[PDB]
Amino acid sequence: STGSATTTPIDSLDDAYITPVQIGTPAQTLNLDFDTGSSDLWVFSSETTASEVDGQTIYTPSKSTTAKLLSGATWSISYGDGSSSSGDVYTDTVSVGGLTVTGQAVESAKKVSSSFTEDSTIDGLLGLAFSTLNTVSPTQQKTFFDNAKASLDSPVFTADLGYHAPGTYNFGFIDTTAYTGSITYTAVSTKQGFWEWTSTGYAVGSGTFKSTSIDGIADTGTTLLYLPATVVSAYWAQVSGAKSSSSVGGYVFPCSATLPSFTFGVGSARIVIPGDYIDFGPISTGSSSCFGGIQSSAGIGINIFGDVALKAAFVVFNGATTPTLGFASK
Repeated sequence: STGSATTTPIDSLDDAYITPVQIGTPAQTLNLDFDTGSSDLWVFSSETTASEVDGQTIYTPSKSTTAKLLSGATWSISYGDGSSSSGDVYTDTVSVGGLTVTGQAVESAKKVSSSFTEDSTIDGLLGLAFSTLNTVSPTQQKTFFDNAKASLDSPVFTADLGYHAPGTYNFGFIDTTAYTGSITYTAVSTKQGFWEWTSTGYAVGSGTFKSTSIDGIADTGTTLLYLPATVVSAYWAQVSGAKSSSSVGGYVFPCSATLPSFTFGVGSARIVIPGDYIDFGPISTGSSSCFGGIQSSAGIGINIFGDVALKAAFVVFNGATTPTLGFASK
């Protein structure tokens, strides 16, 4: 089997991407944030505290003939940005882009933090990291990809995120028309439950490539590119007036700037992030200070190849017995 679904930016900055997902019978379509940095499929629901719902579409298990309470199971998750959610669990039928999983754990939110409430466009998350990170207790549950895997033509999914445009998540096949040149594959460590890999270096603009190992995670659920302070300082030093602002929470730059590209290494291959992808616009409405799309990972504890990096590539998440990651230009 295969699936193919379009993913759409939630706003003009590509802060996140939503993908329609069919849950239950008859189908209830929710727009979920596909997140390769976590492993829970959770939704706003009829059980979510009413004051914490503001415009989201909810899953109502009582209206699904295929929903079953997973008795005794609860979940609770906290994300890198400080947001969180928690609740109980149903199993139900879940379909993405024509690919159907029966008996998928659908984690129903009883509580969500402010960031989720305030984002009316995201109806929940669909985790695509390794199932070892799944938070369901006392019986850990599998991700949608893990459940689908054996039925897929090939045990892979691909992320093809757009810059200020829709893109695609495919399951079970590699669309050879969606990228240019060849795909370069690189080793993955699953030790921390992430799609963790080691970049071979970087360049700033038209500068020379610096060969250096940068361990980090491919994370579709993180907006920005978070890299070591050394690398990030080297990037922003090429932008007149750029500075790190503790008051704002990272590097800012004059909105009048033309940003240089940033290149990262995948083996002997190179992925170029155009300068425009690194512009996250005014820090507040009407400001002439703009927020940078490359930020320091210092104090996160991990480097994160978030959407800024991933949207510059066609990315293969190969979930074969020995998983790997592939990157192609596009």
